[PDB]
Amino acid sequence: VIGDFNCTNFAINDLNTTVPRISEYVVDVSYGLGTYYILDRVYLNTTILFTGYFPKSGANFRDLSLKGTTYLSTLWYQKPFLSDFNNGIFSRVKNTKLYVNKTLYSEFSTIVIGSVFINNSYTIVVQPHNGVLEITACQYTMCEYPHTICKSKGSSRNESWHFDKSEPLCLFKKNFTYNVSTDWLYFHFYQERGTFYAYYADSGMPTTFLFSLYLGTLLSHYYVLPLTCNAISSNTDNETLQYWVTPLSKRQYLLKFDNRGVITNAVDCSS
Amino acid sequence: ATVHRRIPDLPDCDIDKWLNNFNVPSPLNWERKIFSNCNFNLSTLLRLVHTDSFSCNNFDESKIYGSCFKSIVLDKFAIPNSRRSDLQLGSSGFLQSSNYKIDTTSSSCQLYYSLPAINVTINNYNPSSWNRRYGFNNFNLSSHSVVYSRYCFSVNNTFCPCAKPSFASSCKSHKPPSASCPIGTNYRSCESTTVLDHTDWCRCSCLPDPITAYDPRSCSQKKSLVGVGEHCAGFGVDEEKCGVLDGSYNVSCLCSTDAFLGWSYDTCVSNNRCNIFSNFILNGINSGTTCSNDLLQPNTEVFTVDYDLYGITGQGIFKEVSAVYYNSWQNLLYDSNGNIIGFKDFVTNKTYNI
Amino acid sequence: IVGGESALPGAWPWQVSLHVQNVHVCGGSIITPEWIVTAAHCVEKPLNNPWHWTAFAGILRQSFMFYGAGYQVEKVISHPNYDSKTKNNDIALMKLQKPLTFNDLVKPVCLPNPGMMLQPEQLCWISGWGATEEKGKTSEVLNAAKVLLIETQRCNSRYVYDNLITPAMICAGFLQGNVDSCQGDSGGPLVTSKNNIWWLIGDTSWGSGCAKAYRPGVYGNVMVFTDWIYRQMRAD
Ligand SMILES: *[C@@H]1O[C@H](CO)[C@@H](O[C@@H]2O[C@H](CO)[C@@H](O[C@@H]3O[C@H](CO)[C@@H](O)[C@H](O[C@H]4O[C@H](CO)[C@@H](O)[C@H](O)[C@@H]4O)[C@@H]3O)[C@H](O)[C@H]2NC(C)=O)[C@H](O)[C@H]1NC(C)=O
Ligand SMILES: *[C@@H]1O[C@H](CO)[C@@H](O[C@@H]2O[C@H](CO)[C@@H](O[C@@H]3O[C@H](CO)[C@@H](O)[C@H](O[C@H]4O[C@H](CO)[C@@H](O)[C@H](O)[C@@H]4O)[C@@H]3O)[C@H](O)[C@H]2NC(C)=O)[C@H](O)[C@H]1NC(C)=O
Ligand SMILES: *[C@@H]1O[C@H](CO)[C@@H](O[C@@H]2O[C@H](CO)[C@@H](O[C@@H]3O[C@H](CO)[C@@H](O)[C@H](O)[C@@H]3O)[C@H](O)[C@H]2NC(C)=O)[C@H](O)[C@H]1NC(C)=O
Ligand SMILES: *[C@@H]1O[C@H](CO)[C@@H](O[C@@H]2O[C@H](CO)[C@@H](O[C@@H]3O[C@H](CO)[C@@H](O)[C@H](O)[C@@H]3O)[C@H](O)[C@H]2NC(C)=O)[C@H](O)[C@H]1NC(C)=O
Ligand SMILES: *[C@@H]1O[C@H](CO)[C@@H](O[C@@H]2O[C@H](CO)[C@@H](O)[C@H](O)[C@H]2NC(C)=O)[C@H](O)[C@H]1NC(C)=O
Ligand SMILES: *[C@@H]1O[C@H](CO)[C@@H](O[C@@H]2O[C@H](CO)[C@@H](O)[C@H](O)[C@H]2NC(C)=O)[C@H](O)[C@H]1NC(C)=O
Ligand SMILES: *[C@@H]1O[C@H](CO)[C@@H](O[C@@H]2O[C@H](CO)[C@@H](O)[C@H](O)[C@H]2NC(C)=O)[C@H](O)[C@H]1NC(C)=O
Ligand SMILES: *[C@@H]1O[C@H](CO)[C@@H](O[C@@H]2O[C@H](CO)[C@@H](O)[C@H](O)[C@H]2NC(C)=O)[C@H](O)[C@H]1NC(C)=O
Ligand SMILES: CO[C@]1(C(=O)O)C[C@H](O)[C@@H](NC(C)=O)[C@H]([C@H](O)[C@H](O)COC(C)=O)O1
Ligand SMILES: *[C@@H]1O[C@H](CO)[C@@H](O)[C@H](O)[C@H]1NC(C)=O
Ligand SMILES: *[C@@H]1O[C@H](CO)[C@@H](O)[C@H](O)[C@H]1NC(C)=O
Ligand SMILES: *[C@@H]1O[C@H](CO)[C@@H](O)[C@H](O)[C@H]1NC(C)=O
Ligand SMILES: *[C@@H]1O[C@H](CO)[C@@H](O)[C@H](O)[C@H]1NC(C)=O
Repeated sequence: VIGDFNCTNFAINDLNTTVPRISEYVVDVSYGLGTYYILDRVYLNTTILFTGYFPKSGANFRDLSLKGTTYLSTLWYQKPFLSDFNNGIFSRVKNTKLYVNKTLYSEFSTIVIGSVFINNSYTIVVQPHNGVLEITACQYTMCEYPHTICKSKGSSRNESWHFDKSEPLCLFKKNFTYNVSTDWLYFHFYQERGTFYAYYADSGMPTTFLFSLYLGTLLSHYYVLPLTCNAISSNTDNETLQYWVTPLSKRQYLLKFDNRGVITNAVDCSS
Repeated sequence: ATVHRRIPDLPDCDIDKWLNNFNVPSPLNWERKIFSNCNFNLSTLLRLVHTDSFSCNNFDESKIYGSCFKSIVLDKFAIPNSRRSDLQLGSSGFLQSSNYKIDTTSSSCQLYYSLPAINVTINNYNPSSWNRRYGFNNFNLSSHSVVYSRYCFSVNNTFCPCAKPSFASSCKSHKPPSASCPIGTNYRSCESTTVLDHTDWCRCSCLPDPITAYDPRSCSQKKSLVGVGEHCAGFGVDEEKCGVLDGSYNVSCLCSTDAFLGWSYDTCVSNNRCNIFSNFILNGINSGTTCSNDLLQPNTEVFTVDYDLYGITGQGIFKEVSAVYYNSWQNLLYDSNGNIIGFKDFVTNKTYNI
Repeated sequence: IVGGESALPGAWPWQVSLHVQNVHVCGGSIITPEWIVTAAHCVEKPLNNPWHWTAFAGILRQSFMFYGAGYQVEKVISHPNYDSKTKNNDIALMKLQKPLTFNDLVKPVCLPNPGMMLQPEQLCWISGWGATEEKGKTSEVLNAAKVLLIETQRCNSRYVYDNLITPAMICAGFLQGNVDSCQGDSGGPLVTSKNNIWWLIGDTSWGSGCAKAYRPGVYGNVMVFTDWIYRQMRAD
């Protein structure tokens, strides 16, 4: 249970049929993967020693992707699917492509970050809408059993993750666009001294700054909302949802910039 | 001399776009939109929208300049040229009694503005569930004409402007029209009386009309007044013009267009322009995210000291040069050892060196 | 009378109750000690007889009414222009053998002089021994109430009475109802207060229902018939 509002009760069973898998992919920061640009800074042809929140070299990933059909299990909304947001996470997302009459659609899982997930605190939500990415970070009345549906080839359930007749008090709101034909997507989320930072990237390059928000409260829990669809199953399309996450920590890196500001090499300095 | 640049975190309210919409609703169809979590400039709004008057009730106009609110509710409708005096704060006029009453218990501001009538089209609609059920349709009067209600009547989910065909058949004098009523209602109260010679005198209720009824206690539809935030319940219905004569329970009960009473229309064209009313409802003083930017320093031109560039403060000089290394998310240029040397202005796309 | 208060003794000293077959049937009005005014349709045949009529005056209650009352009724005079199917000229005159001695609570009403400038909506009083339910049973004491005068053209509309009001009739009561006369109130005096003097202007003739909306009371206009009353008084 993540929220407290009884917003829907359609089909809630209780079965243990999901365990997070350990990925065989290893973090390699030699070419830039796992590193981010500073919020608003440009460097030309220099080498910088930067101490920040970076993932550890030689770390395994864990998948937190949940897909179902008209059924939701109570164990999906508990540990270990509700992990602790101690310092930050680095996530690699797989862009699932669907074709409806030879028209490409892009969709992946949405993530929610908060503390108690009640309408007295701020909770950050990141949800894509077929090419555009929306960030809310508002005071949402989160459902106790939230989920997300696919627009193309809709599911049996309705999209129900919050219940608010009017728009509540939000501190930030903006839309971002991403490439629809990509196959992998990267993110960086971390907090420091009450400020929240977000990063993203469309390809295998260092991530791009998104925004900064001063809250003053410590964010401790993050959760990936399950996706309900009728096409992403292994019976009709042979497609899968993948959302890997690795913990973050304060380390020191050596960054290399070219004559145009592109990161060329990076050293973990502790490997 | 000072330069202050900052990236906004909330989008613009865009109130002028909704206020300058060419579909002006009538006082009967006053629309409501809630604006929240956005930034707006009040003086720019009053300049873009040609304002004739602007006053606030239980609140000072000077305090609006630079305050934050939780949400602002806007209600707008066109003003008839004849009943412009009914919009006063407190009046027993047809407007505030049948279409929209102004709330005097909260902090509200009133705005009068105009719009060129070359593009104005009035959308007339009847927000009455029971009137639309029994055969109401479009007004079809004229263009640049608004419709305002004069009397408001309300009924329950049992009213049917129709008599029973069995009772109406046994009436040799004053036979009321009768037809088939939908499944589940109460037919019109009609009883046969006996007079000196005629023993077939049939009398019904709601006579001659609900506007000038002799006994209001015997008629189903009762006159009511509109509340704070409610629309007109419905117009009056003349039961003597609803249905047909001698129907064998095989015909619906649809009233003619002339059977609806209690409404009038008037034009709104004055000096080749239309007059529109707008009421602002303020929710929450000194608390919220809907703030005003009229007390903030405007983004003046960059005189190529004392700068605040995206959270960085200092003093220096500026020089306009070209730079291609700036990306979409990059605004500041730093040297090899933590010192700012250049920046880009997000309003003119010009690069400068410090 | 429906919705009326009981009248104290010595309030309307002109209520003459006509008793036929040892029971009161219709009321009346006394203008002179030798003539009583009431309705003509109730004095129709076979009841049109000089005898078999007892008049009780001053009886404030039906309990005191018993054997022993005013003198025997003389020959009853009705308006020759009266009709049965169509209500018109419903006025009858009954004379008494012995003169009506003016007691303490006894005072005849004054006839309206031609020309009075009556207000369109003027206050008037009705009094009689009627009912207060569905045709009722009887009345044991006096019951009176105040009513308003209804305009002729408004009362003669298609929703009240379709061309059934002769120029010799007037409408009284409330259009909303709950206050009207009922059965048994034949000859009920309709009095009004003008210049501190009470005048007789109406006579209960016919109606529809009792204290119901859209059905006001119909009263005969005595102003038009004042000439016939004086003619009969001069002839007798
Ligand atoms: C901020 O979040 C809190 C979360 O607790 C929220 O409080 C909740 O509000 C809902 C809606 O008003 C409450 O639900 C109602 O609770 C009452 C008992 O107090 C029930 O009787 C109600 O039942 C009706 O509705 C049912 C359908 O849902 C019907 O089946 C039933 O027959 C009744 O008609 C209803 O369940 C809920 O109890 C509170 N929770 C608490 C702990 O108080 C609050 O409203 C949110 N604030 C804002 C501004 O949204
Ligand atoms: C970031 O992107 C998201 C998704 O692309 C976007 O959300 C969308 O916002 C639009 C605009 O508010 C929504 O469109 C509305 O949808 C509702 C139904 O939910 C309609 O009733 C609305 O009708 C209005 O507009 C009509 C004219 O087109 C009018 O005639 C009518 O009277 C209404 O005024 C309107 O079409 C859309 O539904 C959402 N989509 C989702 C998935 O939420 C969001 O706004 C973007 N953020 C920013 C800051 O731009
Ligand atoms: C959005 O993402 C897609 C997928 O990565 C991008 O398409 C890719 O574009 C690159 C650059 O042109 C292609 O690389 C080239 O491929 C050709 C063969 O087609 C090869 O001969 C070249 O040497 C080079 O490697 C890549 O193949 C292509 N991928 C796919 C699946 O088509 C697309 O460009 C991105 N959108 C934008 C606006 O950049
Ligand atoms: C929000 O909108 C207001 C109104 O447009 C902006 O303030 C306006 O700023 C201009 C430029 O300084 C002022 O013009 C001045 O007018 C005076 C006469 O009043 C004149 O003597 C000066 O020479 C100059 O032309 C204007 O008065 C002022 N308006 C008000 C109401 O003070 C404001 O800058 C806008 N804010 C943002 C963040 O855009
Ligand atoms: C998803 O939303 C739709 C739309 O509200 C729901 O369909 C409604 O279902 C109720 C219950 O039977 C009906 O009374 C409405 O008439 C339906 N509306 C429409 C437009 O068809 C649907 O039930 C929802 N699904 C779930 C699982 O809650
Ligand atoms: C998804 O992949 C499976 C595994 O390859 C496919 O199942 C095969 O289907 C073919 C044709 O029906 C059979 O000849 C094979 O024996 C199947 N293999 C197994 C292991 O069952 C399946 O068809 C694929 N899905 C789609 C939609 O093509
Ligand atoms: C609504 O306003 C627009 C712009 O003021 C009018 O469009 C102009 O119409 C005239 C004559 O038709 C043209 O000469 C102009 O070139 C048009 N300007 C633009 C920007 O389109 C429009 O005609 C108005 N609506 C009506 C019904 O007249
Ligand atoms: C400053 O440069 C930016 C970057 O190109 C411009 O933003 C683009 O504007 C065009 C035209 O409106 C849009 O089609 C693009 O989608 C915008 N790109 C982005 C990333 O927002 C901006 O318009 C320029 N400003 C001025 C005043 O020229
Ligand atoms: C093939 O089954 C899917 C599917 O239909 O696409 C795939 C998959 O077996 C499973 N998804 C997860 C995250 O456990 C999901 C559910 O685990 C099962 O369907 C059972 O659902 C529940 C809640 O017990 O079912
Ligand atoms: C949630 O609400 C539904 C409908 O009101 C009700 O049937 C169900 O019992 C509720 N569940 C809980 C846990 O309150
Ligand atoms: C679910 O089953 C797996 C496989 O045996 C097991 O490792 C895991 O502990 C189970 N989870 C729970 C909550 O029992
Ligand atoms: C609207 O009214 C005019 C004039 O009465 C008439 O000619 C026209 O047919 C009407 N149109 C509709 C759709 O009722
Ligand atoms: C209703 O029935 C009567 C009698 O059968 C018939 O004369 C009349 O035409 C019918 N009306 C309709 C609309 O069917």
